[PDB]
Amino acid sequence: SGAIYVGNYRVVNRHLATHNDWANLVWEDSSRDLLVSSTTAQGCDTIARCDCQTGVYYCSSRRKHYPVSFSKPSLIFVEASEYYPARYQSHLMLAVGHSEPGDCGGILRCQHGVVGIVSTGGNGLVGFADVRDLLWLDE
Ligand SMILES: COc1ccccc1[C@@H](OC)C(=O)N1CCC[C@H](C(N)=O)C1
Ligand SMILES: [Zn+2]
Repeated sequence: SGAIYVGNYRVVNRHLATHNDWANLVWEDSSRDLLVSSTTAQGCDTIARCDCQTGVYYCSSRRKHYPVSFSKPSLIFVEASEYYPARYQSHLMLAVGHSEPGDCGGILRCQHGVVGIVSTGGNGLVGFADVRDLLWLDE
């Protein structure tokens, strides 16, 4: 679990969004595993606007942060799960690192701010849904 809070928006994994997230829906994209809902309280986070390929992410299944080198956002095949059919997930960045069910929502950050959130795992890999292209989150 986990979310990004920026301005009057909350960014979560689409497959973990709550009834309240859906009742206050701003935008969602099943192909990216993202959903953004509106909030009344002002958010605590700032979004990176950069091309960094190194950063640090929080891994809840280890209660630790790990440094990673990750690929540029791209279209990557993801195996079927209880949440999605087998499909290509877009705007996804892969890295070598630990991730298991329960780790989705952990934040990936670089020196400029929030880059994205954990969205895929297994096989000693961790995949992050990029949010750096969502410029409207900042206004
Ligand atoms: C049960 O899923 C897993 C199985 C083995 C290892 C890892 C997972 C789980 O790692 C977080 C994962 O990758 N996904 C489940 C949730 C939806 C994710 C997606 N389609 O963006 C895919
Ligand atoms: Zn950066």
